[PDB]
Amino acid sequence: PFTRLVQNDVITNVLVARVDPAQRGDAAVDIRATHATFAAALPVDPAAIV
Amino acid sequence: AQRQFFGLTYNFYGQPAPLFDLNDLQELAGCYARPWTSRFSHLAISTGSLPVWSARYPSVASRNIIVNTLLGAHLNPFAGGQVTSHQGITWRDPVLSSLAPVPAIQPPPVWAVAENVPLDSNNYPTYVLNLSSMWPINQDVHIMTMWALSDQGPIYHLEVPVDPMPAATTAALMAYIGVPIAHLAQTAYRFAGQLPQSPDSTMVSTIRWLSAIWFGSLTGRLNRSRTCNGFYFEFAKPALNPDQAVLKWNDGARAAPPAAAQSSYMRCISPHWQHQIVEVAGALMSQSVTAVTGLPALIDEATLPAWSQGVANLTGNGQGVVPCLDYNPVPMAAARHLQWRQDGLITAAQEAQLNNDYTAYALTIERHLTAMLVANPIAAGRMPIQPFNAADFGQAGQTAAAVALAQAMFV
Amino acid sequence: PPGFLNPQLINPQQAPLLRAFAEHIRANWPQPSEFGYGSTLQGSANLFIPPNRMVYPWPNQPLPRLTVAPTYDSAMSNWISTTIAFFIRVVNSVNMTAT
Amino acid sequence: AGPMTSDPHSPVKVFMALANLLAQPEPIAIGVPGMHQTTPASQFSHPGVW
Amino acid sequence: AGPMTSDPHSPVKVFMALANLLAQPEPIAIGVPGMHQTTPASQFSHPGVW
Amino acid sequence: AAVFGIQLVPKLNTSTTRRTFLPLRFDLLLDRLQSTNLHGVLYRALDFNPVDRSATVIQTYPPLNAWSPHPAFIENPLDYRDWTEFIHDRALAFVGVLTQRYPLTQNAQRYTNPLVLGAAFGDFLNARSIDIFLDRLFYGPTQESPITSITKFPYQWTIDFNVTADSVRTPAGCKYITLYGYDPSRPSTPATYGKHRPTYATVFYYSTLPARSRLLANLAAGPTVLEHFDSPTYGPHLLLPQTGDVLGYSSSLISQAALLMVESVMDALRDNANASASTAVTRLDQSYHPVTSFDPSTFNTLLQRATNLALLAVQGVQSESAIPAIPTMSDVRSFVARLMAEGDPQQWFPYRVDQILYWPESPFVPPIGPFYAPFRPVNFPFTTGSYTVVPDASRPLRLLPQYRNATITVQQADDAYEDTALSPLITTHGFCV
Amino acid sequence: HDRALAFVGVLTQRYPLTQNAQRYTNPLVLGAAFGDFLNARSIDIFLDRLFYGPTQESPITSITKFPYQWTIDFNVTADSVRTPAG
Repeated sequence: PFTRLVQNDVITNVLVARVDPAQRGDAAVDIRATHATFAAALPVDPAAIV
Repeated sequence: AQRQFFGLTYNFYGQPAPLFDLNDLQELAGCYARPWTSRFSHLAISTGSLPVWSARYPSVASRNIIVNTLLGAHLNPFAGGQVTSHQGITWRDPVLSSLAPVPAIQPPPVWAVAENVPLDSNNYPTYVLNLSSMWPINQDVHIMTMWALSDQGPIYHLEVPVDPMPAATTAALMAYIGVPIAHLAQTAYRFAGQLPQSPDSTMVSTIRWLSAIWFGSLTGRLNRSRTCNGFYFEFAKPALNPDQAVLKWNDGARAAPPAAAQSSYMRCISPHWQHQIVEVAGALMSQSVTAVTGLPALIDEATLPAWSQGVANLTGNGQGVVPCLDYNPVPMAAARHLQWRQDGLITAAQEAQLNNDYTAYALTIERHLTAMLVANPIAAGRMPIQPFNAADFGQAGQTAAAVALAQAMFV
Repeated sequence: PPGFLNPQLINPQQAPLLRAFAEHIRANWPQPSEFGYGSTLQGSANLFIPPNRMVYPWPNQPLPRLTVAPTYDSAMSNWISTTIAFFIRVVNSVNMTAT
Repeated sequence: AGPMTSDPHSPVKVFMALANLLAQPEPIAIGVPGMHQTTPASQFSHPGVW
Repeated sequence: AGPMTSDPHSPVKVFMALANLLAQPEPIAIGVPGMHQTTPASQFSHPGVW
Repeated sequence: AAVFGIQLVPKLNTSTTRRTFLPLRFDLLLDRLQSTNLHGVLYRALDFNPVDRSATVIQTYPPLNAWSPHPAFIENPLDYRDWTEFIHDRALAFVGVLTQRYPLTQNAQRYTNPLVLGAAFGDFLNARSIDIFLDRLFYGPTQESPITSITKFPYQWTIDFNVTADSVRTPAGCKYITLYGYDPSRPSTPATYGKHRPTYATVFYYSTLPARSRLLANLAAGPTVLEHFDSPTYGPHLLLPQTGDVLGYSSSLISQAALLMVESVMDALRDNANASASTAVTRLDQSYHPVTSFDPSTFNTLLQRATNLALLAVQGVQSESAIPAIPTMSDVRSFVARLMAEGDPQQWFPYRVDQILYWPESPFVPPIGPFYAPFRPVNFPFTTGSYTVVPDASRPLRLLPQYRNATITVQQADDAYEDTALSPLITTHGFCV
Repeated sequence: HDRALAFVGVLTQRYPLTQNAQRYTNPLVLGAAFGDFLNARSIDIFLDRLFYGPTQESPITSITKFPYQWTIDFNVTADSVRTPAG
């Protein structure tokens, strides 16, 4: 979802997990500690956009 | 789409607990997979190819029956608004995606056992809020309810409009000509199962017509001589295996539309349905339509088991009530054969022969089932086949009324 | 910055432009919208979004009927005009005039 | 050079010609659908589109 | 790699190591006369300087 | 009888009969537009300063409140004196168009479609052609609804007016207009809940329930959708608020949807506070109701809390203190602040997605639709009855003790005192002699 | 009048009144925090330590619990506090 100026709703991470954390006993852990993270960014140029 | 449904859990036949084994659950709904469209994964074109003749699940209907009983232990959110656990197993998530053993840290409350529990969608708001993903539950719950409401055969609904078929249905049916009924039933189940649809959709009307045509041919009113817009079903020889039918299209004279719109509810009154694929497929196909469009009207309580009397949103005895008819296959077969002779398709000598063959065929089914019941007494804790008494095979039911309806349905 | 979360913290007599800029941004930043795609008959591969739906950073409309033409009430056009108007106000501010 | 021509549609064409240049600051209504204030003025050649 | 070693002072050394890096953002009072949050962590090698 | 920071009296009160809708006759429409003065007829100034000749906030009325100004108007507002001149010009011109077609003597009896009229008028003063609408200005109320009369032409009429076989989509009109010199920061200015912005929301009228289902499926991914169940003005319709927020109303505790809820709740409270048996009203339940993207399980955001109160307000509850007829920014701020205070949420009536529960003992009377159903809370403390409000006092009050049979030991008395008393205190002597 | 009201809103966004009316404000912290506020400088560091229990310590000793440079104009040691005079 596209959030807009809502500080508490800013999406910091998109996550994916290959294994069931319940088996590892990670049921109560921070989600970031249990799921992989995507990290990709593209540096566009304002001048072309304008 | 359709934002609401109502349901009813199964009845315990005097037994204290829902009748299914942990192995049945682990077998029929395990693997952490989604159980919401599996009703056809264990069906095929004919009994000859299926392991319905021995061991566990020794009947055509056995697996689906067990499925219905299984759900009755886990549909609490639509009854009390809360997910619960039963014998250490519960849903993985509020979306009810799949089942799993309970966690050790914060178990959900244990379900208090009960039977014939009425169900409302509104009791569980998250369902509507996630309707797009939780849609398949609607179909299965409806199917379970349609079976739970009746002893012997499940209940399904029929209707025929005063208008001719639209072209879309005509084109669609012209592509399903040579298909056996079992494959057709799968598509109908597959269609309504996996994503929300509006009742004003071509497939919905298409399947609606199919159920009508199937019944009309089942009663023998629709034949090579007389057809609905050219379509009709053909049944296999009783001398080999009558439990099979396929679609056909023909030059025959087209039946005229009824004077007024006709509709009713149906069920098989005799235990033969439990081991007869055409009945199971026909019911499931017809029930699929009601799943997407909801119940047109309350079902008449007059001829239903005790627990079905006056179920809210399902059964009634008032003015806005549609009667439900029932039949026995053997008298039905005799009527179908008689209609064939009157239409001139066969001679009197053949009609007598056909009755002898079908009766002999049905006898084996009865003989197989009755022996199977004592092999699986319901006191064992699981119900692979619905209980019955020996006299249940002899009931004529409302068969005479049934053929009369087809008489009025395809004039 | 706290002022960016609540422009009222910025005293007008201390930082006139910045307070105006914050208000301009909070008021004219476009509104995300939504539309559908694909066919429900075929299903969809959406994970978080409901199936056969797509989100869209700007407001959106159905396809027009007759010929198109430039317009001036779209969200982007409004964003452009207000932005230009603000900077013009900046250029005429006392800070520029002195130099 | 408007009145010198014999085209009956000369006046409306002259009017629309300026209207194109002022579409941004000064908007007006155009009767028939499918035509806008930025439509090339030379196309207004029908009595029903005045 | 803390618990793998046999040095009894290893836990304290591990703790101080982070404390050194956080001297500016999270200053605290180390109640040991003669030591500071910026003392090299590896030198905390005795009881009583815990 | 308290919800978070809101205080409620134990008596229930609400009106008992609904006024039926009637469409506007063609002649009557011309009369309103031809009124020699349109203030108080087509619009009203909530802010007029008689010392000057100026106001800053205007409230609009049905023929006009459907308008959505083009942005060039918004970014450069005019003053009151220009406004009154501008309207009187446009009103007369619009009358001329309406009468150039449809001569009065042959059309006075016909009923105008309010939806078409609103859209047509709104485009007109937006300097946009309106010919497409004039063909369908009238409808026969005995034969169809203002909605179904339109769905005879299921296509995109214009870029801001799109109608399908079952539904119509159009931007919601601006109920308030801010003139030159508007300033939300001034606490005494009248509240507008952001409705002055041209595109604060969008409405979807629908003719039948399956259409309603179809619309919701499309909107499920966006912001929260709101709806009235009781009496949806011209017809059943959803509305989709703008996904942003509005400045000045709180410490940024707000999104647009919450604002619509909270002001709707206030209106519901105000009506309950002054409803009477002898007076019919257009609607018993003024509250909105969320139908998408909502959490019934949590109460840590304004939208959740407002909904939780609204479910109770429909029963006919009243606030312990009166709320202004024309609230200012300060008034709204006080209301929101109380609503966000720490406290328990009421749980007499559970939220349900698209059905509302009512107490049979409540004075409320359900409409014919399926959206309402009776319900029995186990320990509901309220009773039916009216309650009047007393003006404030200029003097500190004095009371005379009167006791129950209960009594308390000294130690409990002391410790209860020592943590509630202003133990060190500043006083004045006054004069003895 | 503008700054006073704004300062109140900050003080009430944290520390809701009904749970904190009885608490005593540290005058030193209050003065420093307010002074920075209308100097358009952030004050978050101060808000954590606005109150103190007068029966248990002094407004000074309540601060010396955090002996480090709080901000460029408010420096506190283990025994003393330095700040410009108002």
